Amino acid sequence: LSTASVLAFERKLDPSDALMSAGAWAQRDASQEWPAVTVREKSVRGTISNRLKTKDRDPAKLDASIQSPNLQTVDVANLPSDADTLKVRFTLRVLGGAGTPSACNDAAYRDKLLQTVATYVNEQGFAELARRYAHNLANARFLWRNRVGAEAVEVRINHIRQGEVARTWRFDALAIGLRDFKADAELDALAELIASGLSGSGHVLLEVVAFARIGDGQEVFPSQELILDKGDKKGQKSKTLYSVRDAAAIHSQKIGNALRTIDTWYPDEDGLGPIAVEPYGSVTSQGKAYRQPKQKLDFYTLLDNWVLRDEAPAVEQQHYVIANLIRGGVFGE
Amino acid sequence: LSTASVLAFERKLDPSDALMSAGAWAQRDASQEWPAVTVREKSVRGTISNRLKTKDRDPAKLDASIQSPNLQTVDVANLPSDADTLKVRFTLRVLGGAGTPSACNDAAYRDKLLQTVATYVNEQGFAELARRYAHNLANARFLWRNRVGAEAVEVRINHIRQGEVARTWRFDALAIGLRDFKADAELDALAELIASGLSGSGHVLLEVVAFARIGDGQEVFPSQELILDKGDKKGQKSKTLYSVRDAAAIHSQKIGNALRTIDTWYPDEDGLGPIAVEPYGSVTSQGKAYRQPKQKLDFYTLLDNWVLRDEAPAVEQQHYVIANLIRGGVFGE
Amino acid sequence: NAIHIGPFSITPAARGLHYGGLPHHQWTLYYGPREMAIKTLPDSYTSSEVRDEFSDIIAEFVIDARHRYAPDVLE
Amino acid sequence: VTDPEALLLLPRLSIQNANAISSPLTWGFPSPGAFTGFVHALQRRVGISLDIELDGVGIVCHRFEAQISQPAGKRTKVFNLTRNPLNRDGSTAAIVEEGRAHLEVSLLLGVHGDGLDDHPAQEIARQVQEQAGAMRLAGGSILPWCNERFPAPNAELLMLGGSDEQRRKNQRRLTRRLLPGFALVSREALLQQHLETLRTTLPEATTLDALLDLCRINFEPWQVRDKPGWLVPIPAGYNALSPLYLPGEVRNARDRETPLRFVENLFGLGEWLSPHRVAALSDLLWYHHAEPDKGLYRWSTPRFV
Amino acid sequence: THDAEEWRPPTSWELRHVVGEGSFTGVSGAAAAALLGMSATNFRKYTAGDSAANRQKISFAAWHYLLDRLGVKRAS
Amino acid sequence: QELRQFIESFIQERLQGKLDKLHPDEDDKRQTLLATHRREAWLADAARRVGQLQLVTHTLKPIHPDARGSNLHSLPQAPGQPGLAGSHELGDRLVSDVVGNAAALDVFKFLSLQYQGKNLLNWLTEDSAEAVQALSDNAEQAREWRQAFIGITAVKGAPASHSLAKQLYFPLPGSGYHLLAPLFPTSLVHHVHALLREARFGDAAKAAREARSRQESWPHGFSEYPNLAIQKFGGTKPQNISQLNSERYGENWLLPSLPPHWQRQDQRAPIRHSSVFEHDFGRSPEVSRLTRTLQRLLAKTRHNNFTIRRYRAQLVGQICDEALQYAARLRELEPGWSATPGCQLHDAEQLWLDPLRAQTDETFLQRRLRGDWPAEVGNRFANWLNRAVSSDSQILGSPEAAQWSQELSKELTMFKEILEDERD
Repeated sequence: LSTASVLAFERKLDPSDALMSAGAWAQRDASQEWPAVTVREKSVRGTISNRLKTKDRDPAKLDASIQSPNLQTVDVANLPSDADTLKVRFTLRVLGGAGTPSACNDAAYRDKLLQTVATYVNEQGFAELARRYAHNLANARFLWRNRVGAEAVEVRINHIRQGEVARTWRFDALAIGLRDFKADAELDALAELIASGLSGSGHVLLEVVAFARIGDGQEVFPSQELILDKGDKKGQKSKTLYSVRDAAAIHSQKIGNALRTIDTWYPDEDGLGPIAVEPYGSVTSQGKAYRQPKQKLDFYTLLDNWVLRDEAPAVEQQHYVIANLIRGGVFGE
Repeated sequence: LSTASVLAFERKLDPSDALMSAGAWAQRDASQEWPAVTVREKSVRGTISNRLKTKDRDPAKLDASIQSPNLQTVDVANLPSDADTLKVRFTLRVLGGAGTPSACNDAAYRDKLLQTVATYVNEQGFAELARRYAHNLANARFLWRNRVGAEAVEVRINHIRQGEVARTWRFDALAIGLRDFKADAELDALAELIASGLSGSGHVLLEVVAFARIGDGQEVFPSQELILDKGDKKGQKSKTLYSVRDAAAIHSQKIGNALRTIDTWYPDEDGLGPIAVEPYGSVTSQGKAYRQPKQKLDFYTLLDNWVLRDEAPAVEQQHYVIANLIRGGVFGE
Repeated sequence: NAIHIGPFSITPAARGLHYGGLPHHQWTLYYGPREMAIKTLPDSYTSSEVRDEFSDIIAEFVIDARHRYAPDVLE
Repeated sequence: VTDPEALLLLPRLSIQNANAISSPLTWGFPSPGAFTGFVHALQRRVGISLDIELDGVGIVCHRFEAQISQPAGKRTKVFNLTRNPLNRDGSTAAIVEEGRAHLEVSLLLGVHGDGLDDHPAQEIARQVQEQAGAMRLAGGSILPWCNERFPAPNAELLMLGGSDEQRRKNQRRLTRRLLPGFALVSREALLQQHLETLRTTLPEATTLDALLDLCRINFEPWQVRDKPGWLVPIPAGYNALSPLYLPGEVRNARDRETPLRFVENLFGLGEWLSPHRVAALSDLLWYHHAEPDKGLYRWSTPRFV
Repeated sequence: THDAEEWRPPTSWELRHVVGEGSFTGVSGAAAAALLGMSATNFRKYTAGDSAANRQKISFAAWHYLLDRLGVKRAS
Repeated sequence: QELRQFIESFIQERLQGKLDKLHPDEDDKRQTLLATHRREAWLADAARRVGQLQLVTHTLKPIHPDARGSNLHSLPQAPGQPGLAGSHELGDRLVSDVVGNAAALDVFKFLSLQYQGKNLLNWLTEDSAEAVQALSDNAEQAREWRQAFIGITAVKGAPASHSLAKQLYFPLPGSGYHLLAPLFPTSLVHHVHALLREARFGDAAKAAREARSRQESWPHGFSEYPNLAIQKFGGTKPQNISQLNSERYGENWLLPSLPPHWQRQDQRAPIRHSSVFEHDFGRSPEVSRLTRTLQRLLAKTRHNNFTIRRYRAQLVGQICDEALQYAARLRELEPGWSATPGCQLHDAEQLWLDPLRAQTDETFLQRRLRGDWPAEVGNRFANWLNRAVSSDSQILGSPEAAQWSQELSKELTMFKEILEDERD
């Protein structure tokens, strides 16, 4: 028995693109006609602040570069000067059936994988993973830089069963930390709902709204697009922000990456905090791979030991492997 | 007698390119002014996630490969943030005269083929194949990934004889499963209609409209385009979605592949579900061909045993080869 | 490996990226201190290909400088 | 060679997944041989059974939508393909490229037989519509009826019937339903004129059909040399590279009751022009004629200017 | 300028406007050396860029005569 | 006979090429096998892989992935139809492909290795009297070389179509049908591929593209081919059929045969603020380019005016036809013909771009909503044409200016007649 050549998992926990709007605090219960945050342009004169080559650290050349500074046009998004609260809204569906791949070659490999995931569900439920997903929904970690330095963050989560709201959760997202996973009654109810969605025992659709009290006219941080070339035929535009129709927005993969920031079992440390579950679990902001394949704790070696050679790892690493299965991906040769 | 050197069957059950639109649930009766789902672009940044070679474990090399960012431009398609229902519409025309090939070199072979298919219709009608086709129209199997995890799928079929509608069918596509084939009076009446269209006793035209209740702003899945690579050139957009006049669309052959998923008589198993009908019946997702020619159950040897050698196969295999006749093909040496 | 076309200089960005799976680098075209253009060109581009990627912007600069600083005409 | 007694208008035919390549040199609109084959197959299927003969096609192309893409670093274009099913060993297929497109075209068909004599015009037009709404035009399916409820019925218009001023007025009211598109004609005489005025420099013929239909940029005597209309390359027809063959002597023929030949493609110049620029609506009819003593299997539109 | 009290010699970047295969005159360094009656190496000494790497500045008469011979300034 | 003196040197060069990868154990046997057909015994190599793989100037390969048939290379002339082009006169180096699966391209190289300046490569296929000295040996090697050369370019004779060979019916004059199997014109597409590579690339085209990038002069123009599509052959191994080289890796590029309007499925020109008031703003790139090209023609010829005036009249008629087509395209995308802000030209633009009869423009609006107002639309079109084509004061001093004025008046009269006939 060997691993399959092609094997692909569709993602559970599908989020939508998060849209931004603005308003006043204590009007957030009437926050349905809040106007969208618009992306504008402004001019930026760039100073000289890079490291010099020290083959160009001559003072005359430095003053000649400082005398002629360069200029760009930059997309920017701010709150209005009379509004102090950013509202960020998206929808998230929890589907279930996380073990079954959407593509396979070997029938024996997918049968062995299916009974391995079935035994994982039979030993314990999705309660740990859904508890950590409900935690990452409870604190507004999906507000990436909009959460930083906020005065007060409040998350409203609505389980939407028919076309109307079935249940309502209210979380103080700064009380729920970004570090440790506490225990709370409403949070455990939300975790049980997400676990019932992940086990295929229901169809879960949630509307998540987050209110961050940032300040009047302050800069918000939508998702940022990609610029390949730049010239004088444009406005020398060097920064482009993402936008659905006419609204500052966050990419759905950004919300998804902040959702699965649950991995606290990486072998390097645990005092840093959770990272996102990835094969060779890596942080782009740190440029480093936790769970190196030299150690026996990346996703591929753990999965091949669990399925092929029946070496079931520790229950923390079992949570990690099943979280990687929930994340989805292309796994194979 | 021998098989003809040329043999060419025109396809019946011609579908249209299924166009997507969006709206709210309980407005689906007035879903004629629903705006189209458009295709946008966005930017993705990912990490190293695939399997590494054993010579490339090398943690310094992995950290070096992480620190080079991986960016793509991706075509995406979403619902609007105030619409939760995807409406997919296509037209399907049934022609009849399924026995006659569009080309045959041998006249005696085509006369034996015509009397063989005439005796096949004389023994029993198209009602098994027509009932399975009405099943694949009843459950929304043409919603390929748009049906996965949907809340409520509902299919409307309009038989249009003259310039107005002749008859309507209303189906709950989630009640009718994708595994087994039921019997229902509306479904059997629709089966009688597709059977009478297949028998040359008329020309049937249907308009099929499926409403899936996905969620606000969620991602839909139209067809993907084929771009052969410009290898020694710049990096390309690594996803392209099919669109007809700025409307997200599924290919005609994708709906046609979804319609003929009727084959439950392949010798490998019967619990995995129906597959599409083709000679050497092979599904691209599994990467493996059922109805191998080393067994005498593929289409070609069954056709040669029925026509040339007068060995009439079993009635489910007669259904299989007749469904391959409706599907069409270019058969020959 | 900068490229010098008269008073113009095209320099790479000292660390590449991966666009579409392929490795790329940002090339900046300067006219002295004035930054004229930036493009994202892949690796395995020869210096000739980098040259006539920016030849059109150089030609537009030449047309504009030839029309702007044209001498006077007496009739 | 035959002036039609009346004209039928296939009003707005929508076509999906039609062939775009249609030739080893061009890729745009399909060849007019497909439209002549369509009207001959329509004559076979419903034309014979009504004491009607059909002769030629006028085509106007209301809209075009090619399934192509530009590969992001080049000014050329590539074709969009489809995923064929796997082979018998389940490995992969052999990628053979095909070019699909979407068309909106009208058809102008001439009739000579007992048109208004045995049957009225409306029932003839309606059953030709019902017949043509069950087949395919150029490799792609005739897209059936959608929420275009307006443009359904045809107009069997008598060509020479009525007063001559009334003839111009009814052909103008028929051209009123064909203004969105631009008709297609053959331009063999303009090809020959440019060929003779080019042959003062060099005696070559395919270099002309190259140089007729590009953007010729002549230097400072920076200008662009231009033709007054829309000059396109078209497949001019079929020229046999082999003699006549009997039905039985060639293996793997389509029919052992029809004589065969090996042929090559003749390429020529066509023209897209506004339909108001031609005063007689019977000028646009594309006839195919055979000269089987030699290889000339030609489609054109004679009696056009 | 023609006034030698206010004239300063061109830098290497200003010299590359007129001399070089990418320059606006399209005149190489060998042809510009042959216009001034020099060798290619002594003229390439002008086109180094920094005063340390064996670079001297062009003279008033040679610069104005070169602008005369390239057809840039009339320099009567 | 060159095989005794110069073909010995050619076989020695081939032996040095085959012995460049020469080793002691296997490469020694490879050098021995090369020297067995290196001095005068090349007829053994021609018996091996010289006549077993032959092809014609039009291979039946690209008609399918694998279609059994004989790619005949006949038909050197067919100038019957004097309105078409193709293989009627190839003439200038009609190349041929090695149709088949023979990897022994050394025979195809040796067919031209002694072909230039020697009668061995040209007479080896037939009339091998120079092949008597071309063998450089006795009658056995010369007979083997002549047999291989005859078997190289030998026709298949017995015809074979396929299912994957595009068999087509063509109707006869008042009788039955004929079956037709087109071959892929490999020599013709290679000739036009060489012509398109000479047009698109090459140093003369590069120099002319530089001399048009700036506005300087060069005593010849150049060529640009927009919308060239690419078609690939076979796949990752583009040598299942020959004449498909390394750079020509199945590369068959096709010239455009497009209708005039390729895009803009959405209504690009609505009755907007900046356009509903000024209906003659000309929201179109092709119409604007045609107007700029018509306005650029302003000089007068002493003997070219007799055709230049007719060309300008044809250009003005094409501009009027494009205006009528733009009116039709606007009329195709007007479900609700409703007036909005900035539509102040709605007396003329809303009348000439009038949709189907609404409730507000009823029979009671038979002069307001249902009014046939082609005179004001013709006046606005004539004003837009006079702004685009401002005639000189002495432009009518020759007959070209009076002819242009008469052509503009006749085109405005034809547009007014089409608008009045279409005005209800």
